[PDB]
Amino acid sequence: VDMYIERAGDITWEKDAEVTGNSPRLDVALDESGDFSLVE
Amino acid sequence: ETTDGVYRVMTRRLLGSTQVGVGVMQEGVFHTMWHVTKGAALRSGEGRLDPYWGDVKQDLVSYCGPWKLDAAWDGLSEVQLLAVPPGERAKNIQTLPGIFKTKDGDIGAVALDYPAGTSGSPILDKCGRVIGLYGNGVVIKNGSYVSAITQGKRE
Amino acid sequence: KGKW
Repeated sequence: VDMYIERAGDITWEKDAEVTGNSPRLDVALDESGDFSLVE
Repeated sequence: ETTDGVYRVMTRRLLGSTQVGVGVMQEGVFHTMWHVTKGAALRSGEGRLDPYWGDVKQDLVSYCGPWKLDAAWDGLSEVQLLAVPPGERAKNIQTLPGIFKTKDGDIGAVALDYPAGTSGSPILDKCGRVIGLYGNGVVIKNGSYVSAITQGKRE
Repeated sequence: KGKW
């Protein structure tokens, strides 16, 4: 499989940006494989 | 071939290409999430980028050298996801992170939902420094997504 | 390697 990269732009903060999304407070666990799962 | 910036990570076989992720070139090192590349080598033009550092538990991998991204979320301020979705130009989305509370401490987390191939897009502080990569997280009850702000250690 |  050919896995390759291609440039997609500069890394810059945008002034006066659209603000969205909430700020959830979640209890999670992280396993040794890197999986995050909600603690039920 | 290693000019600073954000990059798409693509795969191609015999037919068209698929965007599997995104990453950051900084200081000659390419930074992405492990699940994007599974830790395999990358092509950049006519060059080959070899895996150097990585950690499946952090879901991170660097190419050509050790992890270079050292900036940390300040635990207070709004951040921007520089989302690079498949088939769309980079766009900045500002948000106030929430928190993944774990037994080992808190991790900032962003409630922003993008296609799987947006994995590895950088999350920025107001100085434009990369404070982590987007795309390892959880799906909450209503089906929406929350990503950790995943950052590595600069040794 | 989970190179080291």
